[PDB]
Amino acid sequence: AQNPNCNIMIFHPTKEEFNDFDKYIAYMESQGAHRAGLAKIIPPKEWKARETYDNISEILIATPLQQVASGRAGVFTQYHKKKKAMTVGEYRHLANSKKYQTPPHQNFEDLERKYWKNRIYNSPIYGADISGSLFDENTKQWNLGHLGTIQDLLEKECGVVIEGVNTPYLYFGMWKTTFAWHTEDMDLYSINYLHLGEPKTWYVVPPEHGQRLERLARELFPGSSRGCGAFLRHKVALISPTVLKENGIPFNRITQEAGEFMVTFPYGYHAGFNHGFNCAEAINFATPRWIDYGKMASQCSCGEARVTFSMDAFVRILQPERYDLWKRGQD
Ligand SMILES: O=C(O)CNC(=O)C(=O)O
Ligand SMILES: [Mg+2]
Ligand code: NI
Ligand SMILES: [Zn+2]
Repeated sequence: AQNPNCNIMIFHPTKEEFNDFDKYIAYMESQGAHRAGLAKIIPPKEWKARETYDNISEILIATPLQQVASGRAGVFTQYHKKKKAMTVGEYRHLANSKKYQTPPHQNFEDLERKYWKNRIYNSPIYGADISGSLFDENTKQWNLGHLGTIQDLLEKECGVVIEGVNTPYLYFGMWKTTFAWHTEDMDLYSINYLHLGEPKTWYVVPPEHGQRLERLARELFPGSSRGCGAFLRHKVALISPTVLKENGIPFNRITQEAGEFMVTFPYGYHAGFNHGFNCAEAINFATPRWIDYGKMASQCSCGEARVTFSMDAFVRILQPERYDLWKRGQD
């Protein structure tokens, strides 16, 4: 078995190997990359996502989210308070302000220490989940707006045509902006490109050990667990690496820098934080190997998780027994 310790693997494809996206995901899996739940892909030196980022300031962040924490430094939840709209140029200025800017630090490990010590005492503002793309239309390789759709994959594998669409999302971050522990909708893959700015630190649990994280989460968030049998679908719970290590949960960590892709694999729980002002683009995708994960994915039906239009078909076709209850939670 390849990669039996479930380490995060880093790949350096050549420009020739960068042509065929599906083929390269399958290659990475042949080497055991999925066992980690996360892989890094460094693009060939010839590649670029677009020519410059000099003209992005007028993008609108319609609903910036202030991420307010509750709990203790290593075990906390966050809620999202909606703020008034602002442009990316306005948000960048805010991120660089004395109130929100990255503190002085020695290296990524010192900054990680500072994040876990101090995150809860601040409420950073995240420009998350903005439909759109920063890839140039002429970028033909690993263009996250030109991927094969999940609806087409399900139709190719299973023979059933379904409604729905699959488009990318932009994320504008600042110091301490946080992504809570989660897997993707329907335990899909994700791919995330860090277009510009400061790094993003990731934590990930191997897919084979995801249920260990779920059991710890039920223990640490006992009210939430009584409320919902899949409450990590709410995307609000944080657990620090120190707490994971104290509880014997297998995990890994890595820092993504601008110009790098990350892929999350089906049922790979992940969480993390931004180091400072940045912009990422991400989208879900599927492969044939996903189908079995999609069939087994947990679902939130309590009403909290509320998701896209396109998840309806995935539940309806892959999980017909669960459909009626899940749809009630959507309505
Ligand atoms: O970058 C973020 O805030 C969160 N991204 C992801 O969870 C992802 O790409 O799957
Ligand atoms: Mg602009
Ligand atoms: Ni994710
Ligand atoms: Zn729920």
